[PDB]
Amino acid sequence: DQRNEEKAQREANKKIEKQLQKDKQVYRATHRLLLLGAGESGKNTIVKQMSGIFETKFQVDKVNFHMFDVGAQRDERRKWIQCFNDVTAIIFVVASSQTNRLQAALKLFDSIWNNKWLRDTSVILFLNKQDLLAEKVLAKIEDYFPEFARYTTPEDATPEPGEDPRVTRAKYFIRDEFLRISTASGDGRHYCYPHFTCAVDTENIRRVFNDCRDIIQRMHLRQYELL
Amino acid sequence: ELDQLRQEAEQLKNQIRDARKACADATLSQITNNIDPVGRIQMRTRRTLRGHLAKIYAMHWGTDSRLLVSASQDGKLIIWDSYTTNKVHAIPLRSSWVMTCAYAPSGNYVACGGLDNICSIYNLKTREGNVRVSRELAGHTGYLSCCRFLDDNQIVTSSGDTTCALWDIETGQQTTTFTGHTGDVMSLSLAPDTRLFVSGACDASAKLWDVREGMCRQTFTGHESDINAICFFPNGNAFATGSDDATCRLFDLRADQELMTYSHDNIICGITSVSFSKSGRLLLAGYDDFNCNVWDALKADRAGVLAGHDNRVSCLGVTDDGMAVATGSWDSFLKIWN
Amino acid sequence: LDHXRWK
Amino acid sequence: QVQLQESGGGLVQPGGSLRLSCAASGFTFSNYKMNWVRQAPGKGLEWVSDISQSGASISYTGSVKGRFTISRDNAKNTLYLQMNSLKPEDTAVYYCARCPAPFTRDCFDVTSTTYAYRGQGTQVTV
Amino acid sequence: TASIAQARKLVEQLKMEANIDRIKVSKAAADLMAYCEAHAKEDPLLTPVPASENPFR
Amino acid sequence: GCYEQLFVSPEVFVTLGVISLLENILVIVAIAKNKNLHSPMYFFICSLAVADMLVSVSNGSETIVITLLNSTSFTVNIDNVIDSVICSSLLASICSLLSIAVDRYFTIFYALQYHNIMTVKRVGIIISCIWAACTVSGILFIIYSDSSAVIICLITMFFTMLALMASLYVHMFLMARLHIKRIAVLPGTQGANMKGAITLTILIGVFVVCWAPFFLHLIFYISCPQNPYCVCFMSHFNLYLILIMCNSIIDPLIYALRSQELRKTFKEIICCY
Ligand SMILES: [Ca+2]
Repeated sequence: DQRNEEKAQREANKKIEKQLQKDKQVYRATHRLLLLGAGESGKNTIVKQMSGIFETKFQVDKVNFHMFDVGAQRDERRKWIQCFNDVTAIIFVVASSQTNRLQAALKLFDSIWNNKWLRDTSVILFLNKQDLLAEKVLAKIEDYFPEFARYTTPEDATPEPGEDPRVTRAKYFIRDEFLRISTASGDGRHYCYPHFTCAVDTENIRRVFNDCRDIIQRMHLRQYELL
Repeated sequence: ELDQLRQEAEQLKNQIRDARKACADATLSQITNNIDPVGRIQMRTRRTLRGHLAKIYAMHWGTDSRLLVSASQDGKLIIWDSYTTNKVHAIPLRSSWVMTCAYAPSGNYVACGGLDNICSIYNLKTREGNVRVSRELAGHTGYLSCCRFLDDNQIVTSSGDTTCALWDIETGQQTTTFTGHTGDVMSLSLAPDTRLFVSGACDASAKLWDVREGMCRQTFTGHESDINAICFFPNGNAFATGSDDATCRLFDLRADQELMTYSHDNIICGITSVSFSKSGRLLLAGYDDFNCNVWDALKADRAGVLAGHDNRVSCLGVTDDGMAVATGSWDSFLKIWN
Repeated sequence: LDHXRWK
Repeated sequence: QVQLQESGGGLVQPGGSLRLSCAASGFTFSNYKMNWVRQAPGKGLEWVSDISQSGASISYTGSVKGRFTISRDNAKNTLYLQMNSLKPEDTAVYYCARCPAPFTRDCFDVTSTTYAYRGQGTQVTV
Repeated sequence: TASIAQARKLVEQLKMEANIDRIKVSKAAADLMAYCEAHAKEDPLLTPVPASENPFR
Repeated sequence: GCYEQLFVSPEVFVTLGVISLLENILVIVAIAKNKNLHSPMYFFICSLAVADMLVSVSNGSETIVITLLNSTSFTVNIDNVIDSVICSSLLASICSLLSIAVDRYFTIFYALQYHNIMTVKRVGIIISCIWAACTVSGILFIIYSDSSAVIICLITMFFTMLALMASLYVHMFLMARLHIKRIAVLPGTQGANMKGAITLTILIGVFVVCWAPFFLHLIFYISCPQNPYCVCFMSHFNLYLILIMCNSIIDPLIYALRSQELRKTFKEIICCY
């Protein structure tokens, strides 16, 4: 007579497993992104132009993206950072330019990049407030980053028309400061995709999309021994 | 005044250190050397539970030693029947970033939460047969790291804002706040008589709290880094902690001193979870090497290992009766040993 | 018979 | 219980120098990265120097390159800081901090909120 | 010197912890050992419990 | 000695058959027993392993049957059946390699949509349709084996699928090279260019070397049957079958054994058995 209870449990699994399979399809097709940034970062504009945690969903060319913004959490990142260790990418937004906010951002980038749990997570890096850097420089870097005094514009630099060569050098200097960290520690498992964006720019929505694509493509190319 | 208050604090700390040294006539290792070892322990996996997609952060055994609740990063809780491996429930969550869960001692409610700073309490036994959220507890400003059930109307939580709290579930209000930690609180453990509880934190310390008074009764130190797991001894007069320094330590609540250190030259990974067997003789801990070591709690010798995971072990627990040990890891599988 | 066909 | 106690502070005239120290207890010193951080009288904590467990790799903030040096002695559990050619801009409370975990290279130790492995600091007035 | 407010609470907590009638370590250790020995035969993870009793197989 | 047909020791056929049998069995067991290895790519690898097992078993069986009959109505039905099994299995092997190449092309060129395209339902449908079409074509190609239409259709299918496989892998290589060019241009910086070239060399060279001589044989079997040189070339039919079975033995090492999970599963299975 106990078989009636056993049969009932089998029925429950059938209902549950089918639903789990449906959910699995939704889970694997959704791209999760973690959004981090500097205290002065224009994160609110990063979200607008696209409790303890906030969620934003996007559909870009029929592709579903899920971006999580860290809410009112404590400034100690070393424990919840481990949880975001399987996102498609980490988006790190740093404002260029009162403490040496850039050094703090470099120190955070460094720690995030060399974290044992984040070794396979790529980072999309946005450098914001380009007009504040441009005005500050043309109106100082050597007092914070002495090696800038010997920095020259990369031969493959492609600045926009109208930019002051001193500003283009400052932008590439900062970019290279982040890239040296990424290159020195990376072992081909993850990459940094730095970008020079404006405080207000809707094109940022496609920059993330295209970067996510390249991240996945190189992942598979690594798997197939082609890259 | 600040320098004099600091000096007074240092004087009290020195008095406490001398008060503890005065009782240190012998270590535990000088008493249990005359006790035969447990020998080699060879546990084997009996059942594997599949269904989660994302890394599993929490698992908790119910009081009947037959049901399990587990939570993954997908935004799902699964209730399992450890005997028949069949699922009972699959509860969707409001958000996927769940870090802790707990099974009520009555089997009526399931609690969970995480980065949303909200502890959600689900009623598993409803007239419609559908699982519904009965309460959402909010007040905590940091992430929710651990939840424990005292009774159907009382829950103990801890969060990343360095404060623990006792909540009245039916009214939804916070009734007691436990302060004094400076780092995140990582794990809670309740006394067998649920009058006292201990809280470990990212301060390399743990505190013995009086549930009824709201007072912190004892502070224990000894670890070199952040404490990740804590677990009360079956008797109730000692607790074991694990930290990021790859050491596990046993503390005695009656002598306010560290009693035993569990370590090995080849272990340089932290201890994700700590649990005791029914008799208290075996101490089990999960590591970052995708395994679990079983230690002789009275000797600090290794008794055996539990290997069968390919990613970080995230949780470990033992049934109330003692028939089985279950673990979970970032591989999205749960395993039961025997 | 044979090996395969079209041999 | 772990402690960090800074020493070697004081007041000096512009162009002078100090040698700061830091005594550590309660942990294996040789397994942790050590840092110097400063608290400006009107500004939030700023990272100054980062020395690896072995002392093989030393990083400095750009504003102190060629003026400040750091070292550690693992047989004494002592961290030092040589502060040369000091200017009024270097007035701050200095703290010696420890990375939260052994055998790693990722650190989050300049948090505004009370950090568990930070000393009391020494005032360096110039 | 506003931070004295937090330091004072620490001092009060330390006083409360100073006034504890601490037990001798050797007695508590003997009690934990005796507890472990009294229930050793009852612990399924130490005792080689027969397969016919073990409900997991 | 071109006029005489090259005779290959049966032992060689039975040895290659047994060894490749054990290897493809280990592949299918490792996939069935490791829940993590349930993505579409591993279902396609499983299908390939099955087709290779069928090629090796069918040729070993035909070899043993011929040897036993020679040492000692039924012959026609036996020969008629074994050949339909062999033809169907060879078509399944070629189709399985094409499905793997297509699968990979999809992932590299549809990284964000891939999971909305290669759903398990569709993978099962594709594999079942491929196997049904290969079985039916093998049966029709053996029942009407005495017709130029069958040989023509076999060489057409081979060379169409060879061109498709080579095109897909060349395109993926070019994309990888573009990524290499962008990765290398950084301020902080064999090689990827060599690893990629070697991967293409092995993947295409093994396929062409182990298959193409058989279809060249069929090409001569229509074009120049009586020519003095083509007869000499056709005398090696019994070697072209060995090259094909050698693809059944080799292919698991360039697909199934490149994944770390399948390697781990193999080593655990091997130590257990
Ligand atoms: Ca034949």
